Amino acid sequence: SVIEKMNTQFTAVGKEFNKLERRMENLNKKVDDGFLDIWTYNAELLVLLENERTLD
Amino acid sequence: DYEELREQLSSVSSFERFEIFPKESSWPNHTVTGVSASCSHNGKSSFYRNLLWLTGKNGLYPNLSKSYVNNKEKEVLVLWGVHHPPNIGNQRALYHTENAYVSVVSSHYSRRFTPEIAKRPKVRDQEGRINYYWTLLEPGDTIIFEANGNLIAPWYAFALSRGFGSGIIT
Amino acid sequence: TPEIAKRPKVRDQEGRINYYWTLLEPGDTIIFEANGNLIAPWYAFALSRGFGSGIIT
Amino acid sequence: DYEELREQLSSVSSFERFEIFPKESSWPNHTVTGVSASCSHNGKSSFYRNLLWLTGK
Ligand SMILES: *[C@@H]1O[C@H](CO)[C@@H](O)[C@H](O)[C@H]1NC(C)=O
Ligand SMILES: *[C@@H]1O[C@H](CO)[C@@H](O)[C@H](O)[C@H]1NC(C)=O
Ligand SMILES: *[C@@H]1O[C@H](CO)[C@@H](O)[C@H](O)[C@H]1NC(C)=O
Ligand SMILES: *[C@@H]1O[C@H](CO)[C@@H](O)[C@H](O)[C@H]1NC(C)=O
Repeated sequence: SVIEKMNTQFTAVGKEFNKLERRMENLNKKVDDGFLDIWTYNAELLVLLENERTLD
Repeated sequence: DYEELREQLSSVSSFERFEIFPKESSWPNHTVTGVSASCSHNGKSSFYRNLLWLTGKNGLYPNLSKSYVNNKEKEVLVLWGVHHPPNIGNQRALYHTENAYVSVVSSHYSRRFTPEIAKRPKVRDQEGRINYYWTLLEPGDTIIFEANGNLIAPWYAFALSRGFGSGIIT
Repeated sequence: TPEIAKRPKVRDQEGRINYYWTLLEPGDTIIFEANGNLIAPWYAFALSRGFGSGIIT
Repeated sequence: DYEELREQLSSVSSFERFEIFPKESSWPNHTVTGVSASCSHNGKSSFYRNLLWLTGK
């Protein structure tokens, strides 16, 4: 289940931004940091809860 | 790119205002005048503190050509304006020409502007407008700044010291 | 249009060339005209699309 | 739109380079010259492989 739940990352590799696209860069960065913190949170939380549940 | 500038200034922790072209000695053949009525100070007609609205002197507005070399370790924010008169007669009045343009170049960009004269709805008692433009000049970079009229030249351009956690709130 | 200006010298040049591009759809035609300052295409290319690919440094 | 082009090329798995207007026969009244000093090849002044800097003839 844990393995099946992840969606293989056939997604954007990365993007470059111009000098006058700082808000777009920051939006992209916010999106990446947001998703990264959410998935780090979910990945670690899933593992911590599943590990506690597994040991229980 | 006002919204972009607000974002660039959001990470500035401090800056150094510099005189870039501050005096009659920087501008011996141009003067600072033009419409001041709507940017008054304590009831007196006036102009922006960090910008020099240049008009011709003694009937002339010589091709303007100035440059600034960023011989500092910091990035320099340079603001400029371009004047867009309400009428052709108001451009001629400042000794700017019909074929006026502003050309700003640095090692990483070039932008050319022309006036767009038009009657506008009157805002703050003005039928014309001034557009404002800007760039961040990297250390060691140079801006070559030219005009054939309608130029509002920089003054108190500034060095940016960057940091984080800062920003703009209302 | 050209924007002639003195630039800071970069790689020994005081001028510049801007680069522009388009993706032409099958059956589409590009009409290409100039009165000077044109750097014409050569080795334009057909694109075969796929996924999972991208650019990394 | 360099950043946009980098994105368009990110999904290209392959391509076919075509001569579009490759020769003097495509350009009988234009030639390829102009400043080549800064795009040298092994010390010789030159021009981009996929672009023809045309000047008058
Ligand atoms: C002002 O104009 C005179 C006469 O054309 C010229 O010699 C002088 O260099 C100009 N000043 C500056 C700073 O360019
Ligand atoms: C400053 O704001 C006041 C708001 O009451 C306005 O009346 C005045 O004209 C403004 N002055 C300038 C120079 O913007
Ligand atoms: C080259 O110029 C001649 C003379 O104007 C003209 O007849 C000929 O068609 C031109 N070549 C091409 C490919 O247009
Ligand atoms: C290629 O890169 C080298 C880096 O040392 C540089 O000296 C040379 O001028 C470059 N040549 C071209 C055609 O860009």
